[PDB]
Amino acid sequence: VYAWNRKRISNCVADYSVLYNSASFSTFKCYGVSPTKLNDLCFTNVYADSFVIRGDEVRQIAPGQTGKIADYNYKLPDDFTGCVIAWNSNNLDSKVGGNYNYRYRLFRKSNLKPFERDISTEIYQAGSKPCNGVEGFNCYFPLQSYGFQPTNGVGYQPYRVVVLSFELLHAPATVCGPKKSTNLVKNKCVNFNFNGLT
Amino acid sequence: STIEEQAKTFLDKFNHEAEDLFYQSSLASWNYNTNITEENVQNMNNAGDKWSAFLKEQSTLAQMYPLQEIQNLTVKLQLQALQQNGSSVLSEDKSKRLNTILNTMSTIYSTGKVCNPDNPQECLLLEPGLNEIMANSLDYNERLWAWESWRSEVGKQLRPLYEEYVVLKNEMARANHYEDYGDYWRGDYEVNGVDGYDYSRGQLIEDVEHTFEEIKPLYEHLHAYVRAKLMNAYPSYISPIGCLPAHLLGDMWGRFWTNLYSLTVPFGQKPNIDVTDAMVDQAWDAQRIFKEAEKFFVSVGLPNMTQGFWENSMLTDPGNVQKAVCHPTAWDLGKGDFRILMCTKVTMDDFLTAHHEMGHIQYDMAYAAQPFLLRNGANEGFHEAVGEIMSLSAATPKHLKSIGLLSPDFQEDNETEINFLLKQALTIVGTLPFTYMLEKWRWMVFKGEIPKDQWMKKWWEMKREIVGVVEPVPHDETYCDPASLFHVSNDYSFIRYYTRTLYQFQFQEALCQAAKHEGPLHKCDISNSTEAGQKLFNMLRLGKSEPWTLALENVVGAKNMNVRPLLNYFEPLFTWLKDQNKNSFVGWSTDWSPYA
Ligand SMILES: *[C@@H]1O[C@H](CO)[C@@H](O)[C@H](O)[C@H]1NC(C)=O
Ligand SMILES: *[C@@H]1O[C@H](CO)[C@@H](O)[C@H](O)[C@H]1NC(C)=O
Ligand SMILES: *[C@@H]1O[C@H](CO)[C@@H](O)[C@H](O)[C@H]1NC(C)=O
Ligand SMILES: *[C@@H]1O[C@H](CO)[C@@H](O)[C@H](O)[C@H]1NC(C)=O
Ligand SMILES: *[C@@H]1O[C@H](CO)[C@@H](O)[C@H](O)[C@H]1NC(C)=O
Ligand SMILES: *[C@@H]1O[C@H](CO)[C@@H](O)[C@H](O)[C@H]1NC(C)=O
Repeated sequence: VYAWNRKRISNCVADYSVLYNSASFSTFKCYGVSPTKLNDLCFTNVYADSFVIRGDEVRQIAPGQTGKIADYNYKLPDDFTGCVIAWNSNNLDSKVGGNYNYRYRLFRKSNLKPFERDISTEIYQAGSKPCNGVEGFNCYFPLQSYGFQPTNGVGYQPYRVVVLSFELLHAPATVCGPKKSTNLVKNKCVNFNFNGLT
Repeated sequence: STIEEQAKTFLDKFNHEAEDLFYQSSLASWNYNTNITEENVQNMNNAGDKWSAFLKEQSTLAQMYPLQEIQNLTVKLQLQALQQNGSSVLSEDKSKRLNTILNTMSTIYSTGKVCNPDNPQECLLLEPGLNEIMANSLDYNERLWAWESWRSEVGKQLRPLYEEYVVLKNEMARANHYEDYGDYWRGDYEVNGVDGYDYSRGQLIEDVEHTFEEIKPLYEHLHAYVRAKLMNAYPSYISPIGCLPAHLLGDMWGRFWTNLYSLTVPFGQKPNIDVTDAMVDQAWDAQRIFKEAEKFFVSVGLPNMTQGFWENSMLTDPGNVQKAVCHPTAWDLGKGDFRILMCTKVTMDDFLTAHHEMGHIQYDMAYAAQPFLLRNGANEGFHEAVGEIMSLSAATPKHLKSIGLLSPDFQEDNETEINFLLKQALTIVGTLPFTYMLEKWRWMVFKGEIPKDQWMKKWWEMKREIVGVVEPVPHDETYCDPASLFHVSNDYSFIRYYTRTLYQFQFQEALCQAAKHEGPLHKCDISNSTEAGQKLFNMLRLGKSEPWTLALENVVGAKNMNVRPLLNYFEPLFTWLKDQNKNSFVGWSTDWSPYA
């Protein structure tokens, strides 16, 4: 979550109905747009942010929220248009020994800006005393590992979160939804709509 | 910048890196309990050592933050909990000696085997070799032999060890700014810094005496009735004017009187409320028992069990190949992982135990929102009390009729209520004088009121005065009679049972008042009442964040422990016992009138 992946999706057709009709997702909360009209609208670019958080921390991925993840790891803007999709990943991301490959930023002096990535590994200074580079007393390392076991509760199990951000810019919109063609009927007086010409 | 922010960040750092280590230690302990293998023992020992070392390092870092510059109650409570030295303040040689003494006492108690002289080819251990003999025999000399032989061997081995133990614990306690080890134990109920809700260590003994003075008439009548029944059972040994013989109480030490129900039954002719046969006829599995308990908890409004609970718990004995501890225990492993380890049989006792342990699980689940170091009960009494209220509610005939285990046409007359209340009194009321006398004796020993050469002369004098139990033969100072019990020998507090017993009936009255029950207290069931569950859950969610006095105000509306709900619960039984004791003499004489 501290080093969340951002993938820019452009120049293709985005089929949102496959995601919406899936029963494999625990959270499919869309902010600023509705899932029904996503398959019709067209957007300039799609930002896909991917990360792993705990079960209890899914609520913090929303505009206006407060927590460790919102303030220090991943910050969402209030004026956000997009969808937050989260699903349980206990099967893959949990091992019997403990999966410690996922880290989160626990302390930072100031809150993150929206859509900011912080990959700094500098020692956090919680006291006036100079840290001097060593992690001793009052000086802690900001990135803390996560513990994932297959026998954990639903509020501690790993959840994969993909946040899709939709923005419209003055450039021509190229990520368009899949328009569905009908069957062609000939030799009758019909209303034709061919490539937007009606 | 400020001290409070530094402490808050440090506490966050502690909770995050302590929850995972606690989960590893708890998981290792679970793996040992469900699978007794040498590698599991080694893993448990390694995890315990890592956990203890981490706690020592965090405590050492924690002490550098002064308490007086923090105003937040939760932060101050966690810092106070972490900054305790424990055994760390003592020297390494004495600490090692204390640890060795505790371990050797544990081995001596656990592996103590005693049998009759002249027949030493095989011997019997305490569990279950001696327990069955104490609970079921009707022979005077056999019980006398078992009691005296076990106390002789265990006391003679443990007396120098106990003499060293009291001195070392007193040294550690005085080094930790306490008057004695008794003050250290009484510090659990100490509340400081809250206006109006403050509770002192000195107040606990006074409150216990004040409650026990009101306990004494009911106990005197019960003792007289039990004495008369034992006189019927044993014609010549028991005296009308004297105390009860020590080896005739139905247990090894006198902790419970539940094994005398057959001998002391008011109405033997009438049937019992045993529901074991109904479960056997309908093929009720242990899974069905836990599902019915879960149905009861969703009925009262509490959250239902997690998927991890059903998947990961061991609710049946595994088999011959795999060894497991048979004692029922609820495990809060951490990170939302809750399990129950019980070798459940088709019995009423296992059903009540399942309700009790699931109550422990519900209590553990409720305070999961709280910080890690505050994830406990407000005191030691509440944690047991919340299980005991479920045990009380599940055992009622109304609950059995509701769930189908009892016939809908069962006649509930006064006689069954009287005998059931007498059994509940023998289990619950009978432990209170023994618990109070043992804790008061231990407090006086730690305080130095009783010198080492005068431990037993006072103790029997206390037992005659309080418990109404006389020694069969006089014991000199070579014996160590208290240390034969499991709790005292392994450095455990014993006042939790007394506090649990009073809190149990206080909570029961509060929930029944919430549930608008209009009859006798013992006939009350807390099922189907959302408001009672909400009132309970308000206290349950707090955990250790708030003082126990405030929690008691939240539930029962009182700022102190009270004795009136227990007397109200047993009031029909109290009137019946008063009627039945007209011919007999209430009270006992401390003299050696029965036997010495
Ligand atoms: C118990 O321990 C034995 C020892 O190897 C092992 O074979 C078995 O799988 C274990 N069972 C469980 C349930 O852990
Ligand atoms: C005390 O600290 C907790 C967490 O550190 C915080 O939620 C709470 O608001 C604080 N209480 C006060 C009175 O500041
Ligand atoms: C713990 O012991 C150390 C030295 O043994 C002492 O300085 C410290 O004050 C003790 N902690 C408390 C809370 O008294
Ligand atoms: C527990 O309760 C939740 C919500 O009431 C429900 O969805 C779930 O199915 C329940 N679990 C069981 C095992 O009954
Ligand atoms: C039970 O009630 C009946 C009817 O009033 C009465 O005769 C009997 O004495 C009562 N028994 C007890 C033990 O109260
Ligand atoms: C409590 O609710 C259950 C579920 O409907 C019901 O079966 C039971 O009879 C109720 N209890 C009483 C005393 O009516």
